[PDB]
Formats: sequence, C-alpha cells, structure tokens
Amino acid sequence: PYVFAMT
Amino acid sequence: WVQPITAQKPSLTLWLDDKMFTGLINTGADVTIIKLEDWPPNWPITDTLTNLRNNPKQSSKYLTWRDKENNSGLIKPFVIPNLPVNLWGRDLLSQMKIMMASP
Amino acid sequence: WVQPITAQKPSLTLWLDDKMFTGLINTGADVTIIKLEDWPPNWPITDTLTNLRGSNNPKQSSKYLTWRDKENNSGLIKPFVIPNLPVNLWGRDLLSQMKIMMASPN
Repeated sequence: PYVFAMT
Repeated sequence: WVQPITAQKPSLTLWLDDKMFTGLINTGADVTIIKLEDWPPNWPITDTLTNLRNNPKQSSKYLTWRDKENNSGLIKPFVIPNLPVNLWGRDLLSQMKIMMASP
Repeated sequence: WVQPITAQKPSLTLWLDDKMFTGLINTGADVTIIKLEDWPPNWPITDTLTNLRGSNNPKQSSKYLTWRDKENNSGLIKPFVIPNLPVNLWGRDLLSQMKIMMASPN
C-alpha cells in the first residue's frame, strides 16, 4: 500500500 | 465534528480495542500506521510480504476502533518503528464517513 | 465542493502558473510535493537544506507558483520537487489556502 507525513 | 485544515497537524484521538491513541489524519495513506513505541507489547504483530512505498509488521488481529461519540469499526494497522506520530489512513477515515468540503 | 474520503485516492486537479496538475490530497504533509516527472523542465528548482520526515535536502521550486482552481480561487505555494514519486501530493500549505475542512455527518 502507498503511504504518502512530513514536517 | 468539523476540523478546518490549517498549518497545525489535524489530529484525532480514539480507542483501538481498550487503549487510547492520538494520531495525524493522513488522507494520503490507504492504511493506518501505529508507532511501534505506542504498540502494546502483549498485542500480536506479524510479518507481511507487503511493501509500503518495506516488509512492515502488521497487527495480527483486527482492532475495534471507537471514537468519543461511540462510532466504531475494524481496522488492521501496520506497526512501524521510528515515526514521530500515529497516522490515521483512509481505512479508518472512510469508516468515520469523513467528508472534505470547501466553502 | 464536497469529496467523501473513501478507499479511492482523494484527488484535486488545479493549475500551478500556466500548467494543469493532478495530485493526492495529503493532510499528513505540511508542504506540497510535485513529482520530478510532472515538473516542467524550464521551471527553475534550487537546493534546500530543509529535511522532510517521510528525503533530506530535497529540491524546491525557485519561484512561488500561483495556484488556481476551477472556480478561479488563487494563491501562492512553493512546492518541493522530489525524484521517483508516483503522484503529486497537495499538502496543508495548499489545502489551508483553499479553505478546505474535514467534516463527519457525525
């Protein structure tokens, strides 16, 4: 599955 | 409930089986991810041959999610070390019937 | 406009300066990312010393881009440009300027 988090 | 999207992290707090978790609403992800650091040691996890764009662990069981209005359902999250936050994916968000709307 | 969150990829189509882009609504991200394959070769990019927790010192648009939606709402973003991404990712920088909220029946 694709998992897009980031500070 | 209504939550505007802003620079602040959009967050939800709910139960997975008996335990409270807080996480970031993550529309970009198909599946929910729980930090290994928050993961109860007595809850079984299993290897997968799935990759998330790797071979991550996943909850061996389905977990009952429950919100503060006592809506509920089932998810089976991945469990990954070294993430700063839990990430609520569209598996959970779609069961909460969450809409995105603009004026 | 209204878009329920489902198993399907939540997507938006809009312009950045003169060019149309489609991307995934990405609430998890503070900042917008354009995949290098959709990045117009003539648009300048610059190194940054930013780090993204989810790719260190990524490229970013040298200029601010005017975003425009289909109702002619507009504003400015300055996206990161990242190699080897399958999709564009609309972050909260853009979503907040489009005054998007999340709502539940209950």
